[PDB]
Amino acid sequence: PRDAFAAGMAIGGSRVHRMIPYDENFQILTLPTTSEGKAKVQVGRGIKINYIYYWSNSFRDPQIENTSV
DNA sequence: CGTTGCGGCAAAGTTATGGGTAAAGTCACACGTAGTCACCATAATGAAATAAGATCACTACTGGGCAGTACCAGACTCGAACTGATG
Repeated sequence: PRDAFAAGMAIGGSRVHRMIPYDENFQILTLPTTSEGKAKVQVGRGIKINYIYYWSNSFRDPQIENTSV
């Protein structure tokens, strides 16, 4: 398979326009989502994903508490 | 004969209902709930008092007997004297 891949890339070139920088933005571009797609912002704890409470200071806003995000 | 509308048949499509399973929520652990007057009938004495009872003192009324007196004899006892038998 490696020799065939090398020969095929030699015939077909590199096609640098398809190059993608493996940065953090791409990482966020390839993340999944839970089944519900939202979560409830508990006071002081955060949002529950797979029994783990993820926290961000943006949750401190009064109108975002207990709201579906 | 061909076309067109109508109706039976049986999957197929849509709601509903009672099950199972992971996963987002939910909430108490944070020293604490028991606690306190108000209430009027019943026992239960202890005191207050009884209503009758008990006794003193006085006033008046009415039975009623004892120490002493007195007579009229009958009857036994005996001074004093008479009188007869006797050793």
